[PDB]
Amino acid sequence: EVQLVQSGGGLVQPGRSLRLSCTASGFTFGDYAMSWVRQAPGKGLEWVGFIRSKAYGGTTEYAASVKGRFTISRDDSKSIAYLQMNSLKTEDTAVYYCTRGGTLFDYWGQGTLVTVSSASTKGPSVFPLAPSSAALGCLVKDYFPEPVTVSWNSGALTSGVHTFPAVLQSSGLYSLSSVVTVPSTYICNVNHKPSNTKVDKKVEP
Amino acid sequence: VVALRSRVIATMPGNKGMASIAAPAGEVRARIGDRVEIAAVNGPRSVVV
Amino acid sequence: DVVMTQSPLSLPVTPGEPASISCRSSQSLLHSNGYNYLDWYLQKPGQSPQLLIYLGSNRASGVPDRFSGSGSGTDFTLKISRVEAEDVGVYYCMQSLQTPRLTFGPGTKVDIKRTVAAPSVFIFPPSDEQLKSGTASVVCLLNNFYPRGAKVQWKVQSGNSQESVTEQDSKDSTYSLSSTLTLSKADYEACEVTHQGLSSPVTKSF
Amino acid sequence: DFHPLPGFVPFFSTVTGRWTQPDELDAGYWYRNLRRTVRFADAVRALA
Repeated sequence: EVQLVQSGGGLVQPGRSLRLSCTASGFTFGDYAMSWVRQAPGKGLEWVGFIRSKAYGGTTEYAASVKGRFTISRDDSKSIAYLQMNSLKTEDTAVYYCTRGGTLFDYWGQGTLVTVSSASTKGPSVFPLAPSSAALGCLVKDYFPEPVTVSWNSGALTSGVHTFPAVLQSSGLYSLSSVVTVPSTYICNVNHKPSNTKVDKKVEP
Repeated sequence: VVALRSRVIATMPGNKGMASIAAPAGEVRARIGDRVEIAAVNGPRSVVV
Repeated sequence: DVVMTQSPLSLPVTPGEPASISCRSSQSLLHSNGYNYLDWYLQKPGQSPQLLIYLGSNRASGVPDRFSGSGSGTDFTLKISRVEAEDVGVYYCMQSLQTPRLTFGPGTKVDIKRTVAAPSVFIFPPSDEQLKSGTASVVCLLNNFYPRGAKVQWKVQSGNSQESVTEQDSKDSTYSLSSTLTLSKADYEACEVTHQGLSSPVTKSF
Repeated sequence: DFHPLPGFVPFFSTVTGRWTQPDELDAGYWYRNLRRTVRFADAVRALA
């Protein structure tokens, strides 16, 4: 069978280089033309560019937004595709896809988080949510990176629970709000794995 | 709940072991309390006390 | 010029019913070879997408034959015989006639069909300890509304609110919205939805 | 606490006569489990 598994995720700030490799196995690599797509978080995807097969030879197309920045190379003996980041900026914060064809993206890898953020790993500012008189919640402000899971009653309450997605503010930090909707003084906990900042909160109106 | 159960069995187990006596079910059901209460009545052949 | 390709967006599908998605093309995608040049893709929420139909009608392998499609020279129709619980995601009507391949289309986020619910507008003033921490975030929480066709207004105007919608759950088949109004210190001294669930605007402030 | 919690598969509490009560949530649950006889004869008759 076939697998275009990727590798090279990481956390970077704009202005440097990153590595993306696509492992090819189960087929002749020189027959298909490698392409690369980028998926912005929460919205639609966008073709980064592609390289043509060696037997064809051809050239390399990239998107109009990545001219002079990204290059793609290919090889048969080692059968690993290359997408190169150079001079990264904010819009590159997205999960990239390795696609198996110039015009027919007939196969798709799992995707690697290529994050170009202006923040570094820090601890979160958990803020509660006072009900009017209802639903009770607790904001998770200023955390980086995403790695966060939020449970209610320390993983005891599961009905009506939310983890709001990552929120993109201009500072490079993220925001999450977990809420439960049930009339009644609850426990919500946020665990940031990279920072080991274990926050427990008590909320009252 | 776990603390309660552990405390109940730890603070005072007593000296009551398990034994079987040959008594009829309804006959042995009359033994209530007084540290002689049945633990599991099982017909008229033999009953857990 | 660039082919204008806009499939009809927002096609909810409930398990066990026949649906059908169309698509648009500015000029004909039917080439001289007698074959159409549009591809059909479904985007997994959470992992990688897969191929549904190429040539406009020719189905790909691996996927079940339920994904049927056809079309005219311009009009196209990925005509899906039925949907199930796993048949939820974002359909992309990507035409393949003039590379470069940058635009896949806005994409058709599709979901489980259900009757229109009542959007639960929950106004939430920010915590006071946040106000002494240097920030302020009032959230007009919206829960259990469907479909997603509402935006939270901010009066007394808007512009500092962000958009943080999730995907669909299983047993409830509803949605919730998060309007986070990032605020500053001195300007702390009302939120609205225009969802189909109701008609008149419902006003509640902090 | 006075807030909702979820559950799991229902068991059959057999202390009172046979296995008829799903579970006793009273404060004397441990008391009746340790003092009140299971009355297993009826319980095992209904089991069989």
